[PDB]
Amino acid sequence: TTIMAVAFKGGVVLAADSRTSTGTYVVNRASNKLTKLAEKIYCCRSGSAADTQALAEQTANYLESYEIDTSKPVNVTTAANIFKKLCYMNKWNISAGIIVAGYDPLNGGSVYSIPSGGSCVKLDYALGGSGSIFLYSFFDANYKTGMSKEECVCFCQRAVAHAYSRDGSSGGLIRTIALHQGEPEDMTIPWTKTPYCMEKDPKYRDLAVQNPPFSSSAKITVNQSRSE
Amino acid sequence: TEHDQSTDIFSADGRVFQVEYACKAVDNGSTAVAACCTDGVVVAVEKILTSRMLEEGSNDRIHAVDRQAGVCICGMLPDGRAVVSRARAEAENSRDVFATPIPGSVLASRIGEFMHVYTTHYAYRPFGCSVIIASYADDGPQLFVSDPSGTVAGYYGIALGKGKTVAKTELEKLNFKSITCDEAVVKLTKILHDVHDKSKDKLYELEVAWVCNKSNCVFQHVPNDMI
Repeated sequence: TTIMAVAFKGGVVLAADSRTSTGTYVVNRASNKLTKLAEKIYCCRSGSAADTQALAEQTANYLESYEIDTSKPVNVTTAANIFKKLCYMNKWNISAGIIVAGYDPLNGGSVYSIPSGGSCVKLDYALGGSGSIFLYSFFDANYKTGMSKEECVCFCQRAVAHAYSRDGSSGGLIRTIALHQGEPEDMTIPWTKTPYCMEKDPKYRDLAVQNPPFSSSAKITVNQSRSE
Repeated sequence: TEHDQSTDIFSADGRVFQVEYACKAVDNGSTAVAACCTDGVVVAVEKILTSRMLEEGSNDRIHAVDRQAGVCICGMLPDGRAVVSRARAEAENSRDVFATPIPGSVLASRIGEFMHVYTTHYAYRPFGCSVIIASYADDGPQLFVSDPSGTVAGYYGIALGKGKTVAKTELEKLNFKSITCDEAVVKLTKILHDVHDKSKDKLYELEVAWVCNKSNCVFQHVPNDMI
């Protein structure tokens, strides 16, 4: 999996790849890892799908009850704390890494990481899943504060694509969603329009010279293509 | 007239008399007034002293329930106190479970629900207090009353107890769109001093608290140099 969320001024963007795998074989190539928790709060799920589906469903059930009582839209910090507690109480029984992000009028766009073990950290961006370890340096090198909604969607799409081109365990579609004072905006990019893959990157077009012909010179030139 | 011995029973007219009687405790207790202002809420109560040899701070009717919220118990004091502990558990619950200071409307709802339940089981009796709730959380200044029935209502200004019909007449002459926490502390104290009966209760002091923008939205007894 590769999940991430990024804050921009006024909102957040959440992004994810679309693959569910048993290790070597893809059982679903079109999952939806961006799960809705309330009108403007979503989470990005990584780890066991069974666990993170059950905890998201449970977190959503609690927040809908709380919003009816209070009669108010719910703040991101509430979503994050409810989830966190579920992730902490069950830490030994699950495999889950979660990102909760959202928009609310009191604190704007916010992002919480809730990794394995059930800590909860409030950030400007968060990465998660197996594919995350390829993006730290990407973000360190290329990410900036101050990005608009449109810059941030585009940047997320390009990060996911970099991750999933090198991570065997990520791949497929790129889904995003942008949450802000206006209406939720979702987007799905098919693999055939991905902004990056190694298959289309010109520095990987020409093949390594692993198979030179039997020759009378130590000079290396081209791969042998036809029998002698 | 066996119909008035348990609160698990309607009377033939649809009344619940155990709850009426408990309301009578409140109506014969001491007089409290409150005011919801532009910048906060102020409460004032009159403590009838049973003895000149009490330390000051004895039988306090105003208690903090959370950093930003407090209650003034009118009626029987120990009943009121059980209501204060529930109110604190609720306030704590909201910070623990939902990461938010409890909203004032929600805290009052939960107090009502709590008082209501002792109106329905043969084994318990209604509470013999009303509880004024004063809050100033993300929903702004709020003043609610819960009563022994469990009815909860929001107010701009209010008065409970024996003086309450006159105090209500004076609270009607205020102006609730302008008045501040500083002016109210003065005016409410004047109303408790006028509705006070001198024949019957010779020893009293006034208690007064507030949650305002001055106090950095912390519920607290007002500093004693302002009466």
